[PDB]
Amino acid sequence: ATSVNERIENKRRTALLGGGQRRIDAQHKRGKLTARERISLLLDPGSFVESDMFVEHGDSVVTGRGRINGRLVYVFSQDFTVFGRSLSGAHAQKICKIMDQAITVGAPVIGLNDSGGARIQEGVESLAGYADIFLRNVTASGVIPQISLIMGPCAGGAVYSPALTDFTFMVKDTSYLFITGPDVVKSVTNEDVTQEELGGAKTHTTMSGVAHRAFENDVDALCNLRDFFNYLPLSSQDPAPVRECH
Amino acid sequence: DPSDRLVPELDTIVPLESTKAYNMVDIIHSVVDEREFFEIMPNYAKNIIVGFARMNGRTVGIVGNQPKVASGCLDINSSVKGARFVRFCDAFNIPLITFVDVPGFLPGTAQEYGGIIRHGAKLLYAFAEATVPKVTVITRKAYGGAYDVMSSKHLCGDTNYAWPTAEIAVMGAAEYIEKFANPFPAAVRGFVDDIIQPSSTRARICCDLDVLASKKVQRPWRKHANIPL
Amino acid sequence: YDPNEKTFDKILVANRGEIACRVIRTCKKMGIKTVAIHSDVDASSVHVKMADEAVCVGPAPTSKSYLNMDAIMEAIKKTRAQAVHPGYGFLSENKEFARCLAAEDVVFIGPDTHAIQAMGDKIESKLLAKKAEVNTIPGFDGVVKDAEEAVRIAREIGYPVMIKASAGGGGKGMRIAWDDEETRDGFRLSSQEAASSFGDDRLLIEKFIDNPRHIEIQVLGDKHGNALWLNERECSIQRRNQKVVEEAPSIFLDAETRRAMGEQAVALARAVKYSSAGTVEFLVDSKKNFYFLEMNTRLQVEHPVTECITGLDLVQEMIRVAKGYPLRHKQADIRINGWAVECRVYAEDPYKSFGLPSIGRLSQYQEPLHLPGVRVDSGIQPGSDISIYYDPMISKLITYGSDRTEALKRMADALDNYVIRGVTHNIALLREVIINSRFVKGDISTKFLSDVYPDGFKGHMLTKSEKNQLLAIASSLFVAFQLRAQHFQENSRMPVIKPDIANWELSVKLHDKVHTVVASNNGSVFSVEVDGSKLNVTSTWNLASPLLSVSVDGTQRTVQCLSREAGGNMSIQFLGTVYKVNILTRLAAELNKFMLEKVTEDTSSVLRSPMPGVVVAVSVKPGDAVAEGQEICVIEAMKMQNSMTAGKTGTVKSVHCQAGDTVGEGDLLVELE
Ligand SMILES: Nc1ncnc2c1ncn2[C@@H]1O[C@H](COP(=O)(O)OP(=O)(O)OP(=O)(O)O)[C@@H](O)[C@H]1O
Ligand SMILES: *C(=O)CCCC[C@@H]1SC[C@@H]2NC(=O)N[C@@H]21
Ligand SMILES: [Mg+2]
Repeated sequence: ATSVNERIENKRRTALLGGGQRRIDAQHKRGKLTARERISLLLDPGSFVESDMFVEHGDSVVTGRGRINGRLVYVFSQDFTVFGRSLSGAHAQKICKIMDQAITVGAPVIGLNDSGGARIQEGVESLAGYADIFLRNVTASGVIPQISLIMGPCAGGAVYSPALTDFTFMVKDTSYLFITGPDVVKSVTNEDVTQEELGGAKTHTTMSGVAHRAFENDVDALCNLRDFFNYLPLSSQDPAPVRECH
Repeated sequence: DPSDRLVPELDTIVPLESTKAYNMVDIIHSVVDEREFFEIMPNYAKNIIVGFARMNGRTVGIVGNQPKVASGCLDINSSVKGARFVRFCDAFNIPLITFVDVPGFLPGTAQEYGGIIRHGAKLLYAFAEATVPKVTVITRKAYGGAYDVMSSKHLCGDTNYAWPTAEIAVMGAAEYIEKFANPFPAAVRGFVDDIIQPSSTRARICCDLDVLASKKVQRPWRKHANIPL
Repeated sequence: YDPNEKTFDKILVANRGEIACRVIRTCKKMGIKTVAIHSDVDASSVHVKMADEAVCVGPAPTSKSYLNMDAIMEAIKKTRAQAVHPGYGFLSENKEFARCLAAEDVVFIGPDTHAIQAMGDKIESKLLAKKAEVNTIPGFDGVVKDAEEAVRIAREIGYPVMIKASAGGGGKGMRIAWDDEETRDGFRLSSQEAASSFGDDRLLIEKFIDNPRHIEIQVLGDKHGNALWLNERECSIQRRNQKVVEEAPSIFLDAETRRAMGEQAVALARAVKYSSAGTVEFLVDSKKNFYFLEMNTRLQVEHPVTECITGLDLVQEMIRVAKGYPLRHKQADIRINGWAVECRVYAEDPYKSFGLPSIGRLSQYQEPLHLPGVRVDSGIQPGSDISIYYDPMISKLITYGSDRTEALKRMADALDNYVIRGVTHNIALLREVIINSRFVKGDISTKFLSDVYPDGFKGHMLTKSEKNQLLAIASSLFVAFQLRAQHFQENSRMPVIKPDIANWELSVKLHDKVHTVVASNNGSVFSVEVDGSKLNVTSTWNLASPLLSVSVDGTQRTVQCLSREAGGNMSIQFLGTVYKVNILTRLAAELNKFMLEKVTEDTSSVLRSPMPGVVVAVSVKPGDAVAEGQEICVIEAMKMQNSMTAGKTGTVKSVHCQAGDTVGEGDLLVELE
């Protein structure tokens, strides 16, 4: 008489649908989707295969593999909105393992960065995890394509991971990219600036030269991401893709 | 110049107060052979120091933070200046020695508009790509992603040492400060190989440069990588 | 150093520097626990490290750390120190400190408060000496209130007049005067400066003595009435009325005069009821007529030399006397053994006013402890910094021998083997003094530095043979560096073809002249042709050691290569003096003849702020002449403070960036010339 069968189902329903409807609704009223909704929109229907569903109960990240128009891709999506307190070692370990698998098989990596909910507020292994992620980004540079889509506010050393990737895309009015927050800028430089002015999509697509393109919302961004992914080869060992022409 | 020469003058070179600065060139001169240092770009981006020296007669490249200028903070110019030097040293089998006292990146809207993200990622990539032997010594401070870029946590640094006045804080500043006012949290997680007295620094480095001279690593094949330029 | 004789268990040294180290050493030899007081900046000093336990007492300034009597008393109470040793200076002459120590429970290692008060004031000391039937400097007894009294009393005493300020000391508040108008103006300005600094305002008129010889007598007395005189010491080489070179046995004096001076000093000590170690100073004229001048109621800085010739540890005797034990030596036991000479190595620039205090941090420090017959007293270690709070005295170097010549030779050898890198020292001046012909002969006076260098210190005026030796050594060093530059390890892919050059033809520019040098290498021996003169230089040619020993024509010379540049510039410390030589090849010099001289006025006459920040305080005051490299003000930004130096070499006309001024980057900071 063991309740493991019902415990597994309860854990599955907690991971897939969250603890409650509260913060998923809160994300919806902000005009943004969830990590699993974004993954479902990006990948072919019924092709997502998740990995590490059970690591310290959560993880604020969903990693796995799927197909776009029949071609293999590895994806991770950040879900920091009231789903994780700190970007713990489990987060970076999952990202590192999915990137290692992609390098092993020779498939591209797509990362949806939405580290907005809780930024860090505490962490010493966090910098270690980003150091590991930076090392694996540098190792994969020129071997497999790497795409970053920023769908929320990203701050601190995290912003360096998308910079090392080949292409960077942003979402208008809901995504930010900045090393240091506006409040510290006021405290040190003594100037007034907002998040949109400091690191908004328009700033990084018109002035800084950091991002490559900006899109209206999540659905448009993901559709355009599929369209753009259709162009690229799966690896540097493959020739340029050839489609049928009319 | 004996490779086991002691450098006691470095025992008190770092002031106790973090508000007070010091000269990293003094440390570099004390450590290297015959106190001879060929500095590259001495009058440009003075918050970082790069140059050529010799340890035990072998040519080494030196990268270090300069707390005198801009409190040692990294910015666009220092990032690119260090990055290209590191890339050149790696391309010609020249070992790298790093001295880390960086408190973070320079804030402000000018840095953000100038593309501080790309230029910082340049230094991240330059340190993470090098396959030459690389020895890192933390003197006082290593904060934020600046900790990761300056050869910390396994993307750069074959051997890592911390002086007794060194300390790593992700967000620097009663019970919490005492825990993180020392490199012990780094040592217990294996961030640094050891906590060494400054006087032994040179000797330690020399020994490491003897062991790591035959270092070989393997990476996946590629035509070339994509520099974050 | 017998440990069976029971003494104090805990002694607290209320001083710093080298004297604290010496006291700690002599207490360790006696098996006594030591307590060292220190400030925050001295927490890593040498005496703190060699002490059994240490106590932080206050901040960097001496008025709040080494003079905060309440803090020292609290440290004594919390450490239960039985005895206290003041060394010299600081609180060693403070009546309140001794009174409080004797009041609570503490025994004081030094003279009683009665003797200190009696000899504290110059007028009282002079009148007591006159009552003590000892020869005194002739003058008017009493305090002069107006310059007319000074001139009337100067009518009969003599034309040479000295204005002296009562009490205090340190070579300040004392001046000379010849004319009557000089008498008034000197008296008035001396009164003004005494009011400003001293505060006593008590002035006295003295008959100046020309060519005076400053001779000190070291007296030692217990509490049982015994008194002994430990020979004498000669301290004549002085600048700013402060001694630099001291000599234990007086070559000028003979046995009879020395005995008479010792007896007079013992009589004075008995009259003042002295019960510790002290010194009585005298001025001796040409005709051997000694006159009393001051008595130091503490341990002298130059005490080691009389220790060397007598074999007695003065601090040990002072501790034993403070315990209560009688003196273990008789007047017949005192004897002169050999000869001793001491120099004060200061952190000062000897080229400016025979010494100007300098600041910095010592990158390299190596004492010549392995040489024969040399003793070093220093609280200095590599990494120590010379701040502005304390005396800029690096070390005391003492050499002893069988006679004066051996001691002087050993002292020159020790000075040539002393490595100090990081600050500017006065080793050149000391080595020039000890090898001077007049100093060797012995005809010296307090105006030795005044008349030997009327225009100031210029360096070692090197002769023709010395110049040839220096040029040969520099050329050999240059060729050795060039040859070492060609010693690579085997490549096995592109073998190195070592050039087979036999003769190096060099142009050496020294001072303002240019010499042609032809150098040839035969193993470890260099044959050098300087303007037709042939020399042979041999050495191990270790280019990394700070000291290099070479042999030029059999003469052994120790040189130091301070700096070296790829352009040919080279700084060589030779015979104690630093020379700058530019060495090029013949082709390089011929092509350099075409180079155009560039005027070095530089740019940015107005200094530009390197970073925007507010100024907490300004270290210097406007109107002070400074040069580039001297800190002016401290500017704080990003929670870090930088004490940047002046942008352009010039006198500080006005500090624009005062306190609270948030000056921006690249803006005017201080009005400079
Ligand atoms: N009457 C004098 N005639 C000639 N020279 C004198 C006379 N009085 C003082 N001097 C000179 O001043 C020097 C120092 O004198 P003195 O010991 O009185 O000064 P001080 O500053 O009180 O000394 P200290 O620091 O040892 O207590 C002497 O060595 C001597 O060169
Ligand atoms: C001052 O007001 C506190 C904020 C400054 C923090 C220092 S300075 C800039 C560097 N960036 C960062 O995150 N820490 C460092
Ligand atoms: Mg005196």
